[PDB]
Amino acid sequence: DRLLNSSDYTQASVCRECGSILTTQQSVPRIGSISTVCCRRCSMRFEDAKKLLTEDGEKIFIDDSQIWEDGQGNKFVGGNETTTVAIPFVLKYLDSELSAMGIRL
Amino acid sequence: NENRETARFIKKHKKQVTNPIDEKNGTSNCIVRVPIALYVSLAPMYLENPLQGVMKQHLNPLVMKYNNKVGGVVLGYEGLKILDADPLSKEDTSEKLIKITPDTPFGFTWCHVNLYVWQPQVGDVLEGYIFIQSASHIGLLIHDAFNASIKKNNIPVDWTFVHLGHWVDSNGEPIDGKLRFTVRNVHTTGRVVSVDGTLIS
Amino acid sequence: TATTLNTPVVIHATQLPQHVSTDEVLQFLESFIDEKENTNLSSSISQLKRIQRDFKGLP
Amino acid sequence: GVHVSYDNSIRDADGTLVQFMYGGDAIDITKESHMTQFEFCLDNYYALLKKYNPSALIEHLDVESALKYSKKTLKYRKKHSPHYKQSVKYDPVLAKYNPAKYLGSVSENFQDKLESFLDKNSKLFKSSDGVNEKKFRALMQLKYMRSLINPGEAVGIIASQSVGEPSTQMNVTLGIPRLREIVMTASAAIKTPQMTLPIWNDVSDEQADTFCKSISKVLLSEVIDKVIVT
Amino acid sequence: KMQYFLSTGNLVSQSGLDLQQVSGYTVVAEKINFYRFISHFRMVHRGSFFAQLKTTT
Amino acid sequence: MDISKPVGSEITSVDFGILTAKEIRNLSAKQITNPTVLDNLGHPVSGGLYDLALGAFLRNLCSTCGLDEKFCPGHQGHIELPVPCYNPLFFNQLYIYLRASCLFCHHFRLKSVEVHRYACKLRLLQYGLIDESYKLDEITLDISSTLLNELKSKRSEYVDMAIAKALSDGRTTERGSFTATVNDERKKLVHEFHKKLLSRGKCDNCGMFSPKFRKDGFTKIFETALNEKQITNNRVKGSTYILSTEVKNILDTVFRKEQCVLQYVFHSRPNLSRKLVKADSFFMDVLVVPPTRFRLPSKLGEEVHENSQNQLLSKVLTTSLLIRDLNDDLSKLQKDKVSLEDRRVIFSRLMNAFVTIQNDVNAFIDSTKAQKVPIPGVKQALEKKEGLFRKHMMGKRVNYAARSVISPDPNIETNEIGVPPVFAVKLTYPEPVTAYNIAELRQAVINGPDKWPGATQIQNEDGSLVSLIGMSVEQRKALANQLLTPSSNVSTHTLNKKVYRHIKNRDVVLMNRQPTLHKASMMGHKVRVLPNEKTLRLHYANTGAYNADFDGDEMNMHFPQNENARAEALNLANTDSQYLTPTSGSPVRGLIQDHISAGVWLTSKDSF
Amino acid sequence: KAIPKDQRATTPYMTKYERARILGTRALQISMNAPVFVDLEGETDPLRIAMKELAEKKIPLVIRRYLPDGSFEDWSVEELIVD
Amino acid sequence: MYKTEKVDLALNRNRGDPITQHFGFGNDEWPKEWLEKLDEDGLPYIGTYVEEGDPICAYFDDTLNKTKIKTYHSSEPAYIEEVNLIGDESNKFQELQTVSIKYRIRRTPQIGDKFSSRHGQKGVCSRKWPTIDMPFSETGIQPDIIINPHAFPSRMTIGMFVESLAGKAGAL
Amino acid sequence: TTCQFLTKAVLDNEREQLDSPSARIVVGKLNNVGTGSFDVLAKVPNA
RNA sequence: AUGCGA
Ligand SMILES: [Zn+2]
Ligand SMILES: [Zn+2]
Ligand SMILES: [Zn+2]
Repeated sequence: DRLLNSSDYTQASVCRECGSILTTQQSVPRIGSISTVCCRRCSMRFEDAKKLLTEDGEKIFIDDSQIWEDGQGNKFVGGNETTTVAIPFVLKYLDSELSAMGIRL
Repeated sequence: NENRETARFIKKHKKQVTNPIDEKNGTSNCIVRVPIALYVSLAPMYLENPLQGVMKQHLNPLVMKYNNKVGGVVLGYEGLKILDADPLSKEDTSEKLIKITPDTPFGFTWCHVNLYVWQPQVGDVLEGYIFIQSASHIGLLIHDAFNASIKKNNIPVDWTFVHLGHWVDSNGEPIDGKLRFTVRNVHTTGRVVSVDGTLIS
Repeated sequence: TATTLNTPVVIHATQLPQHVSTDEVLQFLESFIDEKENTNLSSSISQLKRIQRDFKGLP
Repeated sequence: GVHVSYDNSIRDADGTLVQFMYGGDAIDITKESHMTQFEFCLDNYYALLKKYNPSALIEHLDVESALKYSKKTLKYRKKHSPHYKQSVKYDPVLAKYNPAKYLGSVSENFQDKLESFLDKNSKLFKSSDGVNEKKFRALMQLKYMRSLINPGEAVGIIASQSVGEPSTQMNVTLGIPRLREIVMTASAAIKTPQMTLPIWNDVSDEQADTFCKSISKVLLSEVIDKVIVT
Repeated sequence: KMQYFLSTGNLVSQSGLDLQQVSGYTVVAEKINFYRFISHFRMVHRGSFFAQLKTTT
Repeated sequence: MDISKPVGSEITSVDFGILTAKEIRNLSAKQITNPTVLDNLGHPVSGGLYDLALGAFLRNLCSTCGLDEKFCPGHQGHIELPVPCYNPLFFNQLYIYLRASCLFCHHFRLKSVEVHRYACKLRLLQYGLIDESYKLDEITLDISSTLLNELKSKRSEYVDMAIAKALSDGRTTERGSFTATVNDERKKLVHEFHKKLLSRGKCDNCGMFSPKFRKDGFTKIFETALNEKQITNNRVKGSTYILSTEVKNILDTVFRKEQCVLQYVFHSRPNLSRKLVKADSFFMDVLVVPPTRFRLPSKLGEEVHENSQNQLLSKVLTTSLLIRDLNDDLSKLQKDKVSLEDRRVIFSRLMNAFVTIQNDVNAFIDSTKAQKVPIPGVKQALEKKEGLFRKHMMGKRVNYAARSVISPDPNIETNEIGVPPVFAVKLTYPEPVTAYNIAELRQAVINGPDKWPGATQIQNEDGSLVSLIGMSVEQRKALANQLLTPSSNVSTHTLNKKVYRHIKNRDVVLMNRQPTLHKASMMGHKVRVLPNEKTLRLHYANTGAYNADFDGDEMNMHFPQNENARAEALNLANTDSQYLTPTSGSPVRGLIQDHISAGVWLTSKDSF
Repeated sequence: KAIPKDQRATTPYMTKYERARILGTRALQISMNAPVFVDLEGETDPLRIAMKELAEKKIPLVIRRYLPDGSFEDWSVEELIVD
Repeated sequence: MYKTEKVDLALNRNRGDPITQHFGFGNDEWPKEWLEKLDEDGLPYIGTYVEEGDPICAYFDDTLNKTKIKTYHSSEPAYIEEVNLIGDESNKFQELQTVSIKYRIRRTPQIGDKFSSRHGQKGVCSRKWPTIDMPFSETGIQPDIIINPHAFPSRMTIGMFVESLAGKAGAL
Repeated sequence: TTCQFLTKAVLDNEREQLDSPSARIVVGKLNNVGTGSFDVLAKVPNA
């Protein structure tokens, strides 16, 4: 309660398919489409997407750079301290990763 | 190697069923019953109506609503099953037990239910009562529930306008009531869902 | 309307869906709606009744 | 990481077992103070009998299994009351029964102290108002079970503070450097390595001093008086 | 430069004047109390370098 | 924390593992190429360190998430490093494994069958079958290839038996077997393994003469010449600098030729992931870009000071762009220019530039590996001394906290603490409103934020906050008649309003002194607001547990925000649960000085 | 993991830590409108209310005692000897 | 307790040019209640009661076309003791852009404030005892300060005992 | 030497089983000691 | 960082 819940308690995005809280992003909404949680690792390039060897329909979401991705819709939110997120910040420089385990898979 | 992973894309992105046209004259059996497992929260306020809790909380708002996971609008639920938090329970107890989170009075539970979902696919033949006729579409309503529209571009030019005017069929008589069409697309990225129909295939 | 307190974390099927017949669909619909009459979902239930009516023959 | 397992074994937060019992008794220090003051407990017997009345609980446990092991083991142990290949026919009662579940599974040291008190007070037991070493001993056993350390106690930390905190008040290395030399660094090269030698009862004090001279090292320098180099 | 040195105590020279530290040479007069103000000029330091030592002799 | 926002996806474990440049490129929110940071004295450089893909700024949404700085979690870009750097952290590793190979066969010096012995032992150590790991030693027999294959056969058979046994006994699992002693047996094994790796001073499997490997220290390895005795020995078998790239291309091939053992060589536990062991793990083909959000300049109220990451990273962009320019020189160069040794100097640009940039990446990694009080890198980050993990993780600042000079008081309980009304009006409890507390919380609102057992703010079940800091008694009066309102949204129908009531005479607070020397120094006290106080009031009996004295001693007061922690403060931390020390069980708390002498005077038989 | 009830081997008594958490969690639930099975008798602090519920063992909670193996014993309030 | 403030505006200097702030007003849109503390020149009336949040001066920057103020940031109210105008060391600066303002913050004896005798026996005042509740001598007086005797036996502050008996003699 | 232990962990491909109380605080998890040494469930009516 | 309550 003291060192967490009453200090820096943050509900942060994590990729249920990646196990990281820094690939997460809000997918861009539209006048008829909301912003959806996507994991960058968990998405396919709409310019590729097996297009040479290959759609569900509603798995393409757009980046603030207006780029469409297919997939990435498998990330959820979990409670941690925000400094934890600060760790990935350094880690990506550090060349490592969290495989943040969780529920049903 | 990079084709094992493409096997992962195709085998993960495969589709289960192709709901057929009933008698091949009706509509596709896009309505299906599928037994599932959901993970829902239970508030303390439903401690005396826990299956009804799950209903009012999660199951009641889901009916008549699209589920991305199931691929459709939840048509109804059958056979709810709470996963007991404790083995050797013969499977029945005038009261159940559930794991409570280690932080809040809130509970989390497993539930098992069969869902009746309308799972339409591209190519399904549907009939609708003409809702509207604008020079780019004809609105229809499937079962009095699903909005359907066939845009002018998806209609054969051999169709005929009569002046929102009044479209006349390819035979040379104006269209009326119900229409049979093939589904080109279903748009569910908006507030609800709109099914894109075609009269040219 | 965005979180858990209303929406399940995860939902997965344990079998491949089963193509309920029109008659099985109708029996489910009537039993479910009938059990439901005993909250804006009621309006969708009215639409389900319209589906029922459409699954009855005529709107 | 070091805490009390639910089985009374001391495991780390890993799960690796550290001790099979806390001090081998699972007793709370914050309970012990009167756990060995039998006479006092007796002068206020009826009050504690009013606190820990067992009739509420005598339905939840066994009052014999540990007591029975106590009878065969206390008998054979009094028969074997040399440490070595000693009579193994009986591990302590704490080995054979969760001391929290069958009243009477208690250290033989505590058991012994209690019985010896009860024997040395048979005249108090001819002085007692009407208590007996079985009803009074039963009550004190219940104090012992009810004095046990709760499952999950952070006893590792408790240890750490009980060694650190009092170390602030602080021929051979003493005090903080000695404590650091052991606990902190475990240095295999002590600053003041000593070996204590017991000398036989038959060994005279003069023979012993002779031996003390006879073993000590003697450097060549140590005998030199004068060196003249021409 | 002598304002800087006198405001920082950041003694730098090509010889270091043979002195054990390169800071602390300058102090706040702290005129907060006549006792403290006069006391400043009767303070003498053994030097910081002996302050860093762990011993106490 | 809020109970009104549960989660049910808790993390159950943490895996560690190397990133991959392909992973970064695919996940990467952007490639940053522009060493520029700002433009027009005030604008975010396009595709530079302060591109909006690295988060929101200036009402510009994170160009990777379109979210504001107050909403956008921010997103991490990446740099496609022109040259593959050595990982400092594995520089000792990559050096060791470099000396352990054979350079003419590209196999390891040590006996192939001996290696196979290592694979077997390390497989047994994923499952921690230590006694069996030693039981492998029993497998015993110029040695024929059929015979060395017979040892590999018998050893693999031993793996099969130890496996069948371990799965039969459930004495391990697919996920391995891990314990402190097992971990130790692995570290020990890896040690003897490294000694065998170091033992070969010429190749054995291939007999080839590997060069002696030298290093600059942190940026170059050179490949030493051999001796004509060793060179002519090379005939019978018939310091130079080498790039990181060549090391990578060779060592990859070694990782293919020795992968079979290396699968368990590179894991302390079973590799469920079928991970290829790649040499690119010690080299950096690309560099990520953290969000500026955590790379923001130190601006404190007005002053904006440049980030040390921005500066060293700018050094990466400058040096890298120079090397890109050298590749421009090769482009300018290389039509043919048959005899223009003019590249010999540009070749000084390649060797010097390349080692220089590589070194600069090193320095950006660890300040203690470059060549003055330089800006700290990530290693002189959360570690070393106090840092983040120690100074902001294992201990933190906290809200709902106070600090004050403590004052004695015999009239309060010995288990309570007299809090001056500044704290009584400045400490709140997140009170869920009920049918049973509607009266008390409606009253607290009536008082308003500026009164007794009052409440400063009210958070609806909708999630929104309404501060009473400046609301008039009338409007707060309106909410008092609105404190019990019905549900409004099925999204919110399960919640109830909250009232942030002031701390009051029924709340417990955790008082902690300065000498946290032991748990007895931080106990739970029952809060008693004392009127017309400004100082923390404490009973004398506690001062010997805090080792406190009114000389000027200060104490911290914690107000817990959670019923589980409240229950702890009523049951665990309470003064009575600390009647004795656990060190000795000499009780601790008692009266002192004046009270003791008072007992001596009152207790005289002469006192009537 | 299910320790058979007939096979449950743990301490019949509620630990101080057990007691504390039980009262805290149950109180918090009451504070979230868990149905009170006893007279509020004037009380307004959910913690003291949960204290009353412990006094009557009306609490419908179970403690899952873990062993470092991971097997556990689910015990009701209504049985573990409170004191 | 006196706290001194330096309000400098020449920190951004750099070629007169755009220098623009003058203590005073321009937009009128400011709360005219700022006159409740600050004279129409932007400086508080010497003697003014100020509480944290109150404006400590008022000025006008043409870039903002606004009358802006530097707020007072403290835990307690004060009074403006001195306002000092500094044009000094300047080349011209005639607009008086640097002002030093001295605040007088009163410090009442209060519970928790430390007090000490000439003996290094320091202690905080735990409470301000009502005079009636004090003990009164047959001399008709009740002490100013009461120190507990049990403090002396560890400290061996017997110089304090003699200081008491000598100061009493020397007053009588 | 946090980074040295980090190196030894990654080079191992180590997995934290998240038992250490220190580690558990680092990851924002209910401490496994004492009151976090166990779980609490609720008996709920099934009808 | 220094000084400080200590
Ligand atoms: Zn992912
Ligand atoms: Zn962003
Ligand atoms: Zn070789």
